[PDB]
Amino acid sequence: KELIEYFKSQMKEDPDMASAVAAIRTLLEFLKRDKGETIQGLRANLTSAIETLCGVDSSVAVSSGGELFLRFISLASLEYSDYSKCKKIMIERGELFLRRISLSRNKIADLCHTFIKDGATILTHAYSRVVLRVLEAAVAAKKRFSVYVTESQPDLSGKKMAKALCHLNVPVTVVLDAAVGYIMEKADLVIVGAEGVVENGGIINKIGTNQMAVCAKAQNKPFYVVAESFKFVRLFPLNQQDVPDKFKYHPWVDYTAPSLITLLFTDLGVLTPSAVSDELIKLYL
Amino acid sequence: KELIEYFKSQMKEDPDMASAVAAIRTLLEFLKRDKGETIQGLRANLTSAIETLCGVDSSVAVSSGGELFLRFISLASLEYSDYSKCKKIMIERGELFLRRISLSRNKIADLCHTFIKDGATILTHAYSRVVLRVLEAAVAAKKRFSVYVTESQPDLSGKKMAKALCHLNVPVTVVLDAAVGYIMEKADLVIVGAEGVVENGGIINKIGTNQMAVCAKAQNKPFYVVAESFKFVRLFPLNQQDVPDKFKYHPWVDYTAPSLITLLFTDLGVLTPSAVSDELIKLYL
Amino acid sequence: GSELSERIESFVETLKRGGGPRSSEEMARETLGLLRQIITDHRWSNAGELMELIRREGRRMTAAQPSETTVGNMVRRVLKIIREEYGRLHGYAQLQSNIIEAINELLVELEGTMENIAAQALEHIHSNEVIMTIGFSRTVEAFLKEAARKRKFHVIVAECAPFCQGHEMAVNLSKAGIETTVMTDAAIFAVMSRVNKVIIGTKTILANGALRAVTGTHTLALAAKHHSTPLIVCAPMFKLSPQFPNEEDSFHKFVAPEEVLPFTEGDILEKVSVHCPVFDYVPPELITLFISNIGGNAPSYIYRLMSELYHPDDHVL
Repeated sequence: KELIEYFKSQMKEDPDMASAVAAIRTLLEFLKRDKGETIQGLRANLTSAIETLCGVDSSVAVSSGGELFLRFISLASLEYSDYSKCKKIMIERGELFLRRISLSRNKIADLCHTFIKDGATILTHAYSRVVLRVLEAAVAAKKRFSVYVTESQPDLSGKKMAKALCHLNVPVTVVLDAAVGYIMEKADLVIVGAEGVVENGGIINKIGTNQMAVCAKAQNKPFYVVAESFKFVRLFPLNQQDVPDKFKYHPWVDYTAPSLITLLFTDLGVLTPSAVSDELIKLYL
Repeated sequence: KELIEYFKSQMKEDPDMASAVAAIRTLLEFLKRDKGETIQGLRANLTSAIETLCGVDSSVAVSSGGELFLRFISLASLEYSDYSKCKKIMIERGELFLRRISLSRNKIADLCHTFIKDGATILTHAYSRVVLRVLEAAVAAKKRFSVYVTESQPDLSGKKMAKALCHLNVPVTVVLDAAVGYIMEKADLVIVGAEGVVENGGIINKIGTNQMAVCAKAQNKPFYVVAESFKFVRLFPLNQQDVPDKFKYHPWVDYTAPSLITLLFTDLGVLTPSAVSDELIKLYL
Repeated sequence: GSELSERIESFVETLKRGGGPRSSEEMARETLGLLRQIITDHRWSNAGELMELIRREGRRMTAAQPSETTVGNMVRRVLKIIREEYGRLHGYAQLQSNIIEAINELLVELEGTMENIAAQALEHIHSNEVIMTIGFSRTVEAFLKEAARKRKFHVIVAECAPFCQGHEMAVNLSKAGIETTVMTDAAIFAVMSRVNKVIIGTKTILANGALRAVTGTHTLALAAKHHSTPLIVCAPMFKLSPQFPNEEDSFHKFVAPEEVLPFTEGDILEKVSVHCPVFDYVPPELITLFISNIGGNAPSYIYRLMSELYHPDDHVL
């Protein structure tokens, strides 16, 4: 399996690199290495590629990025009638789309860090590069604030987030993961990074998020959720079992109601949670 | 310091024994060993005893039991004018009060386990003998239910609770402490053991409780709190810092709003949370 | 020429000194007339040069008064109209008359806004109804004074403490006979137990569905959310702004504290700190429905009107 080897080579060469962009690069490399002049023959190969990428990596962003890439392949196949020019069209359009995606995080940082007040308190969850990029743009914009990061028990990455913030020389504190309701009254805003956004406006994240969301609901705190556009999922989980069980495995994913979410911070801008369904219905899976 | 030595000898000889009853036994032994014919001379000695018991043990139930014992000493001093008969009156009344207190847990079990349905799901917090006594009376009353116990990260005692329930041969599962909002929709009732009850109806417990309480509020689940009568505290914490800081030391105590609590299960019976203030105002500290 | 800069500076210090004119639809007509005078009195080869020009004078006009967003969003709407015409002509010399006729279409759209809200006003009022409003706005009083032509109901106009402008709304609605009740601003939750729905106006709709309005209406929105009564925001589409709430803390407009605490209070005015914010912030979760001239919209739909009327490249202006 050269696809999983190329995916692990793209994901392990950079620790600042997400899993979804590595999966999209692996899918583009597999489409460039396919050279099969068939629409359904390429669609079945892409579906087996996303099957391998979901059997290997249990992340939601990998399958999300593969579904967006499959919708992009379907749009490029429905646009051009002949396949010979359509192969080069898919290659150039996918390379330009990956170039647009690789600059997305900086766009989130300059368009997101404007909201954070000076002299305030930030409550944040486990390790991701997006909230570090937003916070380093905030401290590059000459802002001072106190940071409380969840320890995030199943893999101690919030302590790694705190180490990365102490190397940034900012006041950060590892707070107990059973104490997100203890420090909610002092946290005037709760900004969190997500790994997958479902259609109605809710999010798919790490297990300690949703309870914090209802701590943001009873205590009236603005629960800000930060995520890019390739994490948009065409699913509707109703209850906590209604997420797909292959992404769970002690649960690993909690569904957060869209009423508990104040704003989203995507590449389209600062959006209401109802905007994700707009993008997902003009995208049509 | 013979008082702390007697307290540790009473608390370490029985693992089924609480800290508050050991503190009341230590206070009764110190009152029997005082032999000082003075009202204020005994009150200052008792206050220094509770000062030592609060400097040694940072539990809220120890200081609560000492304040109830001090109010009992004040009532017995205000009742009898002469101190010579009042010393034996205090000794006999304290021995009879300790005999009444030592049978309290069984009373909680037979008067509390009636509420738990058959074929239901229990959500429970960290290790205490009271919820084990209630659950063993429930399985002695021929009831079957599935138990989800919080792992309770700062001292892994919920796993010890689960081991004590697997030795009882009941279906119990260690659930992630960041997943108390994940399994709230399947938990039709949430029964929890507390270590201290403040005056309005709220409780003082271990740090992972209060967030679960608001998970019981947004998801309409009946949040049952189980505690005896010697855990009644004459305090009013408004915010999470308004608890006394000597009982905190990563926080260890969360204050739970009385609106998030459905019922209490004390030695007076199944009570509304407004009953604790009634008992605390006819007790008068 | 020179007369253009005369009129521009007169508009700038008119916005700087006070409210000139009084209501907002005349101000939007003045802004569109000033913008058509700017595009008819200049010379350009590319549309981007006029775009940079309009961005500079929009920066100047919003630096005159940062609290009033109508001039800024009108400049941004004219910028998106120019961008749409350049995009539809790019895929050259006929651009200027196209922007002129587009500004004329926007003027015909803008003059018939309040009467379109009045035409769709009958779809929200039933017989023997208790209505509570705040402040003073000619859209809401026109709404109620023509909705009382076929229905009979009750309007409770609550005054606002900095400038009791609801007395004018009360004496304007009482001439139409809608059984107007006049109250203070402190009895809202005292009367929220009987108010069936809340029909208010606003000053500026934000990008996330939130709104700034006359002060004390966030309390009214909280009480109406507590009592679960629907909120009707009768607002036009020139009060729609892409400015986010948390942006350089320039939200509230503070005025002189004489109307709160007079100058004849004594020597105690030295050791006191009196603030008078005339505007207030309402989040979109405390709002049920917006009523614009094109119909009723959700607070979960303000982003679509934002992307349909404004461009994300012009948010900095």
